[PDB]
Amino acid sequence: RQVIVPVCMPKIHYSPLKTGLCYDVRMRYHAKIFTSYFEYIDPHPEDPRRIYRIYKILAENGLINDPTLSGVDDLGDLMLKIPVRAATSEEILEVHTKEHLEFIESTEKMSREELLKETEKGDSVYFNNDSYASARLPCGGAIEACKAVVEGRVKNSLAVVRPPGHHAEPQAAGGFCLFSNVAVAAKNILKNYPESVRRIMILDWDIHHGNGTQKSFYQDDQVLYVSLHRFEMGKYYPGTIQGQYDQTGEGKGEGFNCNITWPVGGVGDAEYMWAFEQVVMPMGREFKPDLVIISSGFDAADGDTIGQCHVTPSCYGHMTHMLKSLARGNLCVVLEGGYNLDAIARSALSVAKVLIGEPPDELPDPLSDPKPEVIEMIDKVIRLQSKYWNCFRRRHANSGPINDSIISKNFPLQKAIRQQQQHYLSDEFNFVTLPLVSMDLPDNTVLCTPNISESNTIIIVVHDTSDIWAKRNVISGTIDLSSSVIIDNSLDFIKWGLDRKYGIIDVNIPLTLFEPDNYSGMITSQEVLIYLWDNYIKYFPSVAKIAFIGIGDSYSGIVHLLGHRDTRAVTKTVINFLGDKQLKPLVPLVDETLSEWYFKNSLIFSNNSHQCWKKPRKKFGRVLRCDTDGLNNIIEERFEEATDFILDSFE
Amino acid sequence: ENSLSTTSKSKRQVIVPVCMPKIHYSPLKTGLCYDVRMRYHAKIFTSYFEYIDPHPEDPRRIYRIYKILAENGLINDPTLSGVDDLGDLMLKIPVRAATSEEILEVHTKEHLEFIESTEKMSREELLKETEKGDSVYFNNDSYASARLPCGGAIEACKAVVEGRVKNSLAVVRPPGHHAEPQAAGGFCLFSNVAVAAKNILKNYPESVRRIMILDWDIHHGNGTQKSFYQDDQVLYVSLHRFEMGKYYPGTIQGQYDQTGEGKGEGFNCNITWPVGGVGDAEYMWAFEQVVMPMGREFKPDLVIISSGFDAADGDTIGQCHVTPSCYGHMTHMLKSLARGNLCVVLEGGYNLDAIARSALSVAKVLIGEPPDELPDPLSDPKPEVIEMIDKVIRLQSKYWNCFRRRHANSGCNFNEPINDSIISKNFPLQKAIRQQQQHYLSDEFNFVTLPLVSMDLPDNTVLCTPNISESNTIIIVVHDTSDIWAKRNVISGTIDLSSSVIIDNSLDFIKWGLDRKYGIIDVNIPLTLFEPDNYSGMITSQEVLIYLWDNYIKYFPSVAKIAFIGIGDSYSGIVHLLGHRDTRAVTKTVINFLGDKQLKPLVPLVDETLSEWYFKNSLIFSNNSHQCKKFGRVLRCDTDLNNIIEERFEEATDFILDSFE
Ligand SMILES: [Zn+2]
Ligand SMILES: [Zn+2]
Repeated sequence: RQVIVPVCMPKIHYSPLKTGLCYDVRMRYHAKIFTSYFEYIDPHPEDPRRIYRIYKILAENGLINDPTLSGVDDLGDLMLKIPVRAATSEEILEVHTKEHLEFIESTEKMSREELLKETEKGDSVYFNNDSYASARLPCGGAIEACKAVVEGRVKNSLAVVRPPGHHAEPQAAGGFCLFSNVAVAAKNILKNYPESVRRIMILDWDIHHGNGTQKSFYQDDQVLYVSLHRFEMGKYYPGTIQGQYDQTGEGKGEGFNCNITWPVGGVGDAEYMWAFEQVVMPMGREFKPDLVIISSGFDAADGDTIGQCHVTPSCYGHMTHMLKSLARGNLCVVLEGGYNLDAIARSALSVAKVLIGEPPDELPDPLSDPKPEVIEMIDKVIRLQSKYWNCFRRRHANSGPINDSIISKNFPLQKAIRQQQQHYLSDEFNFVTLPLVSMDLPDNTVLCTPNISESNTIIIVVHDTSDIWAKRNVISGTIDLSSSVIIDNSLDFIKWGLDRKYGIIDVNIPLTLFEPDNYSGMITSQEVLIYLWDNYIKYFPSVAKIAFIGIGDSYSGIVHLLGHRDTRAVTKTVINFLGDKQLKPLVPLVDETLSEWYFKNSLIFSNNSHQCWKKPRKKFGRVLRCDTDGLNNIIEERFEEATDFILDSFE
Repeated sequence: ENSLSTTSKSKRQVIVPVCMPKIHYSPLKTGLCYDVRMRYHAKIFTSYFEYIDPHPEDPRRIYRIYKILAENGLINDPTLSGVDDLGDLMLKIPVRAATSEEILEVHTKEHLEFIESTEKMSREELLKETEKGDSVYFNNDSYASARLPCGGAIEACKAVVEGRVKNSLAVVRPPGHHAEPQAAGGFCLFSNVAVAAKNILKNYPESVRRIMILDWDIHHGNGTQKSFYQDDQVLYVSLHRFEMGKYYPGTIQGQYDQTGEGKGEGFNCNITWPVGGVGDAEYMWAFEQVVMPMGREFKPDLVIISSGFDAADGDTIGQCHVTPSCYGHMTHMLKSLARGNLCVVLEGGYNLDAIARSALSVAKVLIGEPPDELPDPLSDPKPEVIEMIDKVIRLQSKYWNCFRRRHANSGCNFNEPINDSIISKNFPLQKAIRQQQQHYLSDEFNFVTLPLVSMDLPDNTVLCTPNISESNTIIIVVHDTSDIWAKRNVISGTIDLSSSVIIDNSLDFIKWGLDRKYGIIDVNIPLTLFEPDNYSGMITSQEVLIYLWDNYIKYFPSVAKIAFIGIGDSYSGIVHLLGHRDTRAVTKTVINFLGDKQLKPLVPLVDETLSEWYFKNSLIFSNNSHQCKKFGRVLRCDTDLNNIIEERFEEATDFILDSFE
């Protein structure tokens, strides 16, 4: 009965609120006019049916009570309409040149054949008689959304809005894009309110390049322009030089542009997730945007006809949640592109429930293990932004190619590898160096098991040098060279051949320098292979069941033992961990029957992202695609399949 | 006005009927537990009336932050008791006792009867178990109201796994992160978090099997660390100070390298801060480093949130400056990582005000909001934080897939026991450098080693010249691991050996000293060698410097004119030893190529003309993209580091030979 508080009003800031949308029944009208029949077997590259499917997949999934799938003013208690009207033109010429807009103003009064001319002249464009308000209304809607965004009239806004804008360059467009929507929006919110709107991040992953949006703020500092697109400089549309990684901005805008390109289609989730969490979040702190305008486009998802990717809806909903986090609910998610109607619905169904306020779902594939163009793509981007920004300086030992002539005095980098190998394989497994003299190689490099003569079953392993893993430090620059580990990739099959007590011969090959294919290493592999079989092994009478095991390089010397010598009177099946190296096919020389025998009992293992697989001959002879990348990965991993295969080939 | 004006003069037929919508997070509201019966049990005071200071475990801290949430309109009840009716935005949790079958799953029975005995012990024995069982307060009423912290720790969670609440909290006293079966400590009566976290899986192993545990109370959750130590189902994360024993608890089990034990390995992740005073920068760094990718790679079914704001911006024991907006952002970004399978539990925060604003921010994130953004976005952590997090995501590739191939780790694998054995196929390359330069300088110039006998390292680490005793003039070239330059194969962390140019820049000073025919101790710093793993090569390299100077160098017959070439961070202990020992009559000079390394803090011990004698005796050269009186003639150079080594090598040897005239 002693009182400390009364009944009082609860005090929050976000979520009593409703999700604003941008949708129109008149945006469907700008369409392509009948010229060819190939356009039917084309995916209708900007089809107008990208809207309503998404507007189906949210309304019939419970998020909108609607009996009509059109406009009734009772929108429930989670969705807002944004009323878009016919806009004016000075907002458009914040970006555009004026006679670009007079070219668009003409199209209200042009006849048909003149648009067939100007679609022959426009760089993959399309027009219609009904394109005048469809040029203006996405831009005026992009302003009318963003005004509700940065004040916080909506808690979040999203635009299921066609046509796209990101190919509408100021002089003359090209790329199906009438006027730029987001660039007009981002100019006019800075120049209507530089009190609320102080800095804008524009991000895009519509996988055609935003050349209509880049040059609008290529000079500007207040827009951090992050773009994500396939480059493919002439082939895929468009390949500008504005899409390239060197475009860090201009003048005051230097560092306020960030291009991310994609060299191949068919990529997945943690490509975008891992790339997103590397670049998008720290500079999305340090840049301090108020609003990030978020540019979707369905040329890039799972099931797209052109992008052909593997990217889940869930990946999109997780980046929806973290850019909900990165802004303060200053969210304008906009849509640009799309070919398919089936990528769009699963992705919109994931993302719009995040923008109601649910967390996104757990990952259907949490293991993309992303494709290595994404891994080596963003590194030079971090180099130029670390030339401009604090948020990747010293976080990756960055600090904001200079000499090539110090080569003649150098720590020779391969001697103590094979000396160290020689000492532990000389004590633990006690390898006789049996030297192949009257040749050229260092001495302790051919290490055999003793009594190799009476040892019938001989396992030979030739390899390169050891693999060298390293740690590079993070505080200042260079590579922490102690924590370089020396991956001796030959130990386990040596332990298998001494587990079964075979004649083990190991040959290391010193590599060739600065060279794509390790060619003189292949030359001395033919010298080794021809010298061993033409000097001592026919003069071993007590011999059967030989297998050759090549790691990495120099397969063509053992190919030269097959196609140039009858070594298969004693040997049975050759093993190659090729991996990333170039294909060494067996040339058909005496016949193609020994190549057919090669095609029946041999093993070659190569990578996923190696030369092929983007079918081949029988003279390659059962080369096996591997998705666990590295020589070390298949040497530890398919130990067991190797010792089942060659003991299938033996007794 | 317009053109189209579509004619729909019809009864437009209904597509989807009257239905309840498919939303599946937040139609319901956050649960809150509160009872006055936790506000009872206290301490017995002896010397003076010690109600001047509130104790860090206190009956009013719950009512403090409960009053902070009473300020913000959430509670209609005037009494501020535990009742259910509050408005429409939260919901209250009831509490039954933890029964002895619910708490004796983990606990010894002696613990339960001992609490039941100190329920009725005498006041002298309340002081005796206060002094005997360390750091646990006692008073003559325990078991009638100690049943309820663990009891609510059970019974809040069954609303979560049923789906009667999105996610919730547990404001609770006493804590539970320093309590074991056989013992306790740390103001803990029972472990409220282990008897929060077992019971959901034991009473329901039909919806939840794997649980992740957050802990950022900067006292390490030590009693619960052993409670799930072999439990492979339960992944655990704790963030805490280490201090080598001195912060509480301060053990070897509060160390970053405890991955787990038995089958529970890879389910235990510790984070040690080597120095406090951290802010939002290191938490939003580390929170996106390890938590998010393995939290997507693992995907638990429930997350227990051990919450402690003893490192908050305003709190005194954790001494740190982490603002409430950081706590709100770490609240906000873990909704996505599970489905929302979250429950906060109160663990730490002993200033009355930092826990108030911090839990005020966590409350108005998880009642449905994003937090306020970070007020310093050019935030810039301590570099040793990122160094220790590099050593965190070092050994992650021996288990986890998300931390290899993206963070350049897939070539190595640390399930290889990293040694010159065969089961290691990974071999340390600083021994290959030193075996190569050992073999190389012995077939070149017959070069010998030292032992570090009585020093905890391996033997072939450090070298010297043959007959250093009659070497009357001694150069000491001090070096860290050298510097190679290649393309960055950034999938694996392996390199291309063909594109890689290693300079042994110190060897040029060695051969230049062979144009002087003078003595050399080739001192090497591998950066800790990673094998004792608790290790800082700074201080142990200073122990080597003590070991050389105070065991060998002064006691030499013709000793004179001693030169000292430290290289970068391997000049830092020369800041120590020259600071700590008087060498000034026998030193002619002391050389540094810093480059882009940091400056090293001057620690003098013998006289204050060390800085001026060292200012005479030093040529120090630093890099140009480095952009950099008592640190002794630090010359920034022009042409680059190895261009300024060929630019300033002549400068250094000309200063040495003009010290020789
Ligand atoms: Zn587009
Ligand atoms: Zn604490």
